[PDB]
Amino acid sequence: PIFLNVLEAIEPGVVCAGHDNNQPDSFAALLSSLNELGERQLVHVVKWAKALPGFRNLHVDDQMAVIQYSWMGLMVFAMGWRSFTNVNSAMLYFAPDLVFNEYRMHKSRMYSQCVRMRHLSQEFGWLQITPQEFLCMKALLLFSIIPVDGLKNQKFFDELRMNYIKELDRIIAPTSCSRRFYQLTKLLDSVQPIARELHQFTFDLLIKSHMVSVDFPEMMAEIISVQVPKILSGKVKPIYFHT
Amino acid sequence: SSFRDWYT
Ligand SMILES: C[C@]12CCC(=O)C[C@@H]1CC[C@@H]1[C@@H]2CC[C@]2(C)[C@@H](O)CC[C@@H]12
Repeated sequence: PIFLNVLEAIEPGVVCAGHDNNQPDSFAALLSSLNELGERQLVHVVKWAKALPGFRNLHVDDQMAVIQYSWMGLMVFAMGWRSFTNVNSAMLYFAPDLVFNEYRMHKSRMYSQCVRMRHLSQEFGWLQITPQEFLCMKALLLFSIIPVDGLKNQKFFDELRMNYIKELDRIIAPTSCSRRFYQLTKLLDSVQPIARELHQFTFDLLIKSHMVSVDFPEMMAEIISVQVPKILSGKVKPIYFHT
Repeated sequence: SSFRDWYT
């Protein structure tokens, strides 16, 4: 199954957040540490993406574009998985040195969102998702948000996407092998409104970040200020399986 | 952009 080989091979490892657990759980520290993590996990997302099958066939601006649009969802999906596998979904396994219990969920002022992410995590258990399914689904997520008028080379993108769908089809490869497809497509859809809420939250946060002493690393601030607003303003949209 | 230059 050459495609799995790749996905299993290139899957990024553990990434620590750099969080000082000796300090108390302030809003500023939890959030500056999550911003750091984000910047760290983006390095790995980039390296991973470049090594995906067919990915470097996309025009290079498209390449950068889809990474910058889809990092949240990708990162949230992978964090849901880690939480499922390491803490059976009581808490949120952001990094081994940044595990959110409920207190941290409240202190982050993103309790609401963290509730939605914990559901996502539970669903990994609820649905008995295999590692191979996770991987194929996670890759699809890279190809699940685009400009509404399209990318420079949109035809190559649609083809690639098609192909990642068939792979998820294949790893599922006729009443379960169909109702299953319904379920995972459903689960993938569910990532989008959660990422939507985090985009809104982080963008709001970056705007008021001098007022609250929250540090945003360089590329995170660029992406939040240039790219995220295209999603928030409706210029860039998720692609859903189901309407 | 800083991303445009890291990625290339
Ligand atoms: C993607 C990250 C960081 C990586 C991860 O495992 C998931 C997590 C989801 C919440 C994001 C966070 C990056 C920092 C953000 C964007 C904060 O600014 C607000 C919401 C945070």
